Amino acid sequence: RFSIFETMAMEDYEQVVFCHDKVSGLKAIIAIHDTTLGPALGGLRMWNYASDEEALIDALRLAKGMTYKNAAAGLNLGGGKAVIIGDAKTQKSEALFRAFGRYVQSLNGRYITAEDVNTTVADMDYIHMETDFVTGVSPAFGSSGNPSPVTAYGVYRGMKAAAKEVYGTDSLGGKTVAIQGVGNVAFNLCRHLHEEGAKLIVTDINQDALRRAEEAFGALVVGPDEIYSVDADIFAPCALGATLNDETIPQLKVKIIAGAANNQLKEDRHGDMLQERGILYTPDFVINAGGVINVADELDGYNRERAMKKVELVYDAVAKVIEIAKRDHLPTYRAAEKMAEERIATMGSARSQFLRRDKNILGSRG
Ligand SMILES: [Ca+2]
Ligand SMILES: [Ca+2]
Ligand SMILES: [Ca+2]
Ligand SMILES: [Ca+2]
Repeated sequence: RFSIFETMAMEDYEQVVFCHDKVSGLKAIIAIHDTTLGPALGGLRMWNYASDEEALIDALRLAKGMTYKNAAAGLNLGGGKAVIIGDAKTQKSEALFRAFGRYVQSLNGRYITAEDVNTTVADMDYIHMETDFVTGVSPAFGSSGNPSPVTAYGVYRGMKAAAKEVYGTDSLGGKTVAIQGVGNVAFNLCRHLHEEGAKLIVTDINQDALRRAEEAFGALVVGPDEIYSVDADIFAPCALGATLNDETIPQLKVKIIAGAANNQLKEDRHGDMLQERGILYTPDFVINAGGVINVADELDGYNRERAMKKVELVYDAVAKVIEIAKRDHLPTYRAAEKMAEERIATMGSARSQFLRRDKNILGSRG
């Protein structure tokens, strides 16, 4: 059934750009959903898609995702995402990333790219050779801009906010948090949680990762399949997405979900289930926004203190989604979508009077 244009119509996508270069064998999709708030910011992601169609669907899905992520995050950015089709192991060249960066320069700052999955500051520095519409590449972001602890602080602050609602106190003192995954971002969330005096049950597909964790925080290890059934107050999915589904959600003994993974929900039903089951689902794209807020900050000359003080406010953003769920009698995830759509609409109206020059987040556009 799937028709590029019927999807763009139904979902209201602005632009989808297909890019090819001969010598680099570049096949790239830049997807731009909504730019009401400003330039579309979204990671470049490289992957071995089975078909053109697989890649388009992923590009579109992830682009609309950034529209909500960025809008809710209070950022003056739209929803975009780019995607290269190929083997990240074998097909990265200079020409690949230069050619792509040229096609990013072609859109004259409607798309701003950054590192995502299977792409690195090294790749972005090739893009940077052709365009200034790339972020996470400056000396300031290079020196003291190491992103993991900032995403983590976002998630930490958002969890605090959720706890205030259900428990009546934002203290995570003597709370048990089930933590799926102990990657960089998770490891740093564990640190804030241990320092507040919280009990940590964890899992990971990696053994060295697990032992580093139990060594440093004294966390009880548990089997990948057990983590959902475990007896804890808060579940924190920080590994993969679609971890909240038909199979896992009935197991949950927790009162809050508050993790770092993108697209925790496998389907929207799973949002409404967590609802019926009386579990407060603190939505992905609100809580883990810290990552995008960090690169967005570079656009204005990077300052980690300012980034952290802006991410500190993920608490206030979560608390607003809760308020909106109660007030509009909606499930958390649909309240977060509303909050983002309310803001887009509001600023589309509040800035609809003529100025010879409107100020946007591109300082010196290049
Ligand atoms: Ca060419
Ligand atoms: Ca070719
Ligand atoms: Ca979404
Ligand atoms: Ca992220």
